[PDB]
Amino acid sequence: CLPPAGPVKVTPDDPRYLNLKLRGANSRFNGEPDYIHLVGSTQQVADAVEETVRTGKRVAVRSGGHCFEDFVDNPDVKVIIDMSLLTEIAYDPSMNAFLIEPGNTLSEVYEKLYLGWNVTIPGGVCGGVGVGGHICGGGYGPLSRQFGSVVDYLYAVEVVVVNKQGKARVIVATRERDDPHHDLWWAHTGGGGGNFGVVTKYWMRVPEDVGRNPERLLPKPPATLLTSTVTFDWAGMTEAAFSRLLRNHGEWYERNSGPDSPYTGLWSQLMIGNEVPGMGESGFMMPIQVDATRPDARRLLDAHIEAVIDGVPPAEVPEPIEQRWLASTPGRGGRGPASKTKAGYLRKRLTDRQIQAVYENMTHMDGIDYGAVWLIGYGGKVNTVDPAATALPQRDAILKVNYITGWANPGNEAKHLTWVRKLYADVYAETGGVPVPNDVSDGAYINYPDSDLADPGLNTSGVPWHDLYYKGNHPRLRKVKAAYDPRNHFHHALSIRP
Amino acid sequence: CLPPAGPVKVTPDDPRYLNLKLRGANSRFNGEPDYIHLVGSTQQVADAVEETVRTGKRVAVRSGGHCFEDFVDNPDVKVIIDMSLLTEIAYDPSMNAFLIEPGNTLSEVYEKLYLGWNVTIPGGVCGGVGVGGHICGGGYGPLSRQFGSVVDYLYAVEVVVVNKQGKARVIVATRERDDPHHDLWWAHTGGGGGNFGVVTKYWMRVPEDVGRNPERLLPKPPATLLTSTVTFDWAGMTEAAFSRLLRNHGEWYERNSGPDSPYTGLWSQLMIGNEVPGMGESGFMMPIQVDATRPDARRLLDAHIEAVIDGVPPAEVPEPIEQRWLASTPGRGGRGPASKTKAGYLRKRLTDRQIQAVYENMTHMDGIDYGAVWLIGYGGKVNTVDPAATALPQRDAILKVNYITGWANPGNEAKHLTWVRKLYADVYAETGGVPVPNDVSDGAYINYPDSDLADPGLNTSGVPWHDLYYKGNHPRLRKVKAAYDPRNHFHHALSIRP
Ligand SMILES: *Cc1cc2c(nc3c(=O)[nH]c(=O)nc-3n2C[C@H](O)[C@H](O)[C@H](O)COP(=O)(O)OP(=O)(O)OC[C@H]2O[C@@H](n3cnc4c(N)ncnc43)[C@H](O)[C@@H]2O)c(*)c1C
Ligand SMILES: Cc1cc2nc3c(=O)[nH]c(=O)nc-3n(C[C@H](O)[C@H](O)[C@H](O)COP(=O)(O)OP(=O)(O)OC[C@H]3O[C@@H](n4cnc5c(N)ncnc54)[C@H](O)[C@@H]3O)c2cc1C
Repeated sequence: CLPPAGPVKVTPDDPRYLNLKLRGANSRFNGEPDYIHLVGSTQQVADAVEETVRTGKRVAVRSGGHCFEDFVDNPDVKVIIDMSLLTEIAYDPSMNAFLIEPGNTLSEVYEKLYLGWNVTIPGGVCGGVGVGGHICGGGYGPLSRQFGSVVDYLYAVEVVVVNKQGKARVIVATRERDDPHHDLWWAHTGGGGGNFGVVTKYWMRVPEDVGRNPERLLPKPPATLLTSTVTFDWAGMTEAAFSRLLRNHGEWYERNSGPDSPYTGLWSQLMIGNEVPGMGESGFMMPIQVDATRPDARRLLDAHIEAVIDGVPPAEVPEPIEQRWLASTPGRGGRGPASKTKAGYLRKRLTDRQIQAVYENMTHMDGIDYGAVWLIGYGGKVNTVDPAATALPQRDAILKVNYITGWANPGNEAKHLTWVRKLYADVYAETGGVPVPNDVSDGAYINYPDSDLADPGLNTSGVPWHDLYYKGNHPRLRKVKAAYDPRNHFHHALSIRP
Repeated sequence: CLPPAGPVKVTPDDPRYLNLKLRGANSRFNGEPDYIHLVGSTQQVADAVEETVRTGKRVAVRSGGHCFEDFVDNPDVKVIIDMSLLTEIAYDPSMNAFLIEPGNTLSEVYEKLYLGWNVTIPGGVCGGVGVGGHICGGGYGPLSRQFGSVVDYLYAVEVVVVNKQGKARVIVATRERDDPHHDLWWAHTGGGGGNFGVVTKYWMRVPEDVGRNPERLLPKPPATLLTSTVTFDWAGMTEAAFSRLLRNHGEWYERNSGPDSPYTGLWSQLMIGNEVPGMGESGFMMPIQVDATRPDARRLLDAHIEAVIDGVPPAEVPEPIEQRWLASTPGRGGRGPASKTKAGYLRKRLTDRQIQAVYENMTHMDGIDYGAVWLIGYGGKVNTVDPAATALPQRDAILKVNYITGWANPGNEAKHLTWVRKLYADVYAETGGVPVPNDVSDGAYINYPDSDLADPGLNTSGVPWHDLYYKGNHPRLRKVKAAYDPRNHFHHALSIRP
């Protein structure tokens, strides 16, 4: 048993500074903090937080740096509390749950959970994403249809909070109702990070009583995944062929995203993008994976493809290769390109005029390096939980839809922004440019933040940003915010305001 | 301090088996063990070793799986002890040194040592190389010319050994003179892994008394590095131009590998290979890095280049890019292609007839997917230590030469093996086809093991394999081998035998 790495205050002249300053995934955002505070223990965080209160310096937390907005990297932020050293992944006998510290990467968590106890959490696809912001934002992934969101497995949370006088306090907030700080736990079941305080620990556990046996405490990953990726050719893709595909795909998820459907083990995202000769994971492709544990795994995959590619000429279907769980270790580089992604939920399939709006903007994209629309699979075991039981209100969705643009040169930022905002405003034109909760839309997802939803120039409808993300859960979140962060010390562009 | 990850005994029907079986780097080697023993603590290691004594099963340890031989992955090995869970990197006040556990990936070690204390160890370039085999095998890297080998910083080691009755015993061996197990420490200063017992902990520390301050205990890495990669075109690479280059590069390292040399902060490996259509880090190239902390880094860089590329027409020199320490460590996958690499030391430059031999074999390479001769920069601060002081005798060399082949198809192995062995036998033709300690050669390096040297067919000289690797230090290693492994429980193709 050893002492943790002590607190290190990384000033601009210190050689580590530039590394910690630029470790954000999105290269759009550049903050110039006074110092970056590296922490190794909960107490070090408390000492860091108190100093930011005492000095009146704007503080932001960072674990993975995979924030889509400038919540960490902006001119106004003067202190970055960097959770890089807090990387513990172990079973806690005291809590009878798995302790996952914020500074861990999803790739590092899946790795340690798999080899150690043959378990996993239904988190993000990307290996490079950090735990801290991912979980309390309501993390989901390719196993979410089979197990739910990660927040459905969040038992407890250790948070550092500031009282009105300005002093730090460490609270362990649990799931149980007899806990005095039940509200604080609930705020972290998809309430988004950078609001209530600094999370120093996550405790992950299956809600049901499975005894002290640790291998039952978290979802068991499929031993093998039966994987296939369907390619589509733009050159032969007409409007009629495009409308058919999205209708086929949308309809399939309308009737196969049930909680007790045999397609809970199947996940696929339809990636509608332009082709970049060098950039991998682009173009017009549809990665599809199914749980291969069941003997009828191949039928489920085959019945999925043919329903989607029915009457769709330009489609390429290779032979489904059965690969093991974590056969190839992820971690898509470090510093990514400058990008802007806008998000929306789907209860039903995209309307025919929305599909038309997608095709129009995908056809008209001159001077765009990368521009895509992804239709990520959702629902299933997610839609068993009450909209109010967790901080995530969207317990009705079948698809998550993202609108992405990327660019190599910062000079063309405005050029790309216009296109992705034109795409977004054309699709949700009938509901004031934004996915207002409807029979089709259900709102937005806080792990995909969009500061345009708070801007009056980009959100023409009267519906505010916080109603789009939180819906009926919003009034409760302000109640938590005012209780645990009355000084409003933790804030950003899309922070909860009392 | 939560209890360590429990001992999981991975049987063949277990979903984890194939992942843990195939996590070796070189895909030429396969093995079918009865079980793979994952361990979380030193006690779990000792218990696993005793079980293999009781069952009589042949055992092999694994950290990063980056063995260039069949030491871990061979049909005879029935138990793998996997150290993946033992990944601790913290400051140890008891030893006043840095505790680094074997299961750690090198990339992770530099990352945590840099962030936590602004320190580093002068070890390997490759990211996914495990600490376990690396340090006890006399690990080296770019900073070795300025700091020496990693073994020059090895203060202590925790080893699990077996007495002749078959019982496990945990021993902590230190650098100190009075230590009753000084020999066991010396055994791990370049003696190679898989010999004396299972290494469960390393302790890294500067020899000088620097006090209790952790920031002083290890070398502080350069803040920034000045980098350049000189490309060479095979199209204009005649025999005269080739001989000129290797003579220039050879003679430069003859004059500039002194411990007092200003070029101790400069490192360059000459990669003489064929350009593989779709695979980076191959072809005819020469990456050069220099410590940008020095006031004349650019004057030293260009001086090194102009001397090497002197009278070499197809040399292509780019503009030098300055990048910070650990600016980006991407990680080039996990499972690499099947390769066979043969190594050797160089005290002086390759003779004209040896350069002739290289050019001859680099011209004629039909069916060869990849084939290269690497001349890795060495010496400098390494050469300060006495040959007998550590287990590494070669404290005189200026370069480390590697002879590498690579194939994509398992069928084409025999063809590739013939060519690389032809290359090796052609270069060392005067001294029995091996680098017998000479005016030029100085044996081989143990972290690049070569079982061909123990083979009487491929090694046709009156010099055995161990005299090449260990030289004068071999007799003493046999003594330590007999003292701490009398049963010879830990053995492979190139293990120390009494
Ligand atoms: C694949 C690879 C290797 C490299 C590369 N570049 C290097 C460099 O730039 N400098 C170097 O000094 N070395 C470089 N190497 C070679 C590696 O350093 C060696 O091949 C190491 O031996 C690798 O160690 P490891 O990752 O642990 O490989 P394993 O197969 O796990 O172990 C090898 C050997 O070690 C024995 N052993 C004894 N005790 C232990 C413990 N406690 N833990 C692990 N292993 C132990 C094993 O029995 C086995 O025989 C660049 C690249 C791409
Ligand atoms: C390439 C990429 C791929 C992605 N893939 C997926 C995916 O597959 N599935 C999915 O659901 N999401 C995905 N996301 C979105 C991701 O889940 C969110 O952006 C998440 O908030 C990232 O958190 P982080 O800690 O890694 O990054 P950060 O920027 O460190 O965290 C974001 C926010 O968390 C706040 N925060 C508050 N407390 C803490 C704390 N204790 N530790 C850390 N941060 C804290 C920070 O202040 C910041 O505002 C992806 C994002 C990227 C960039």
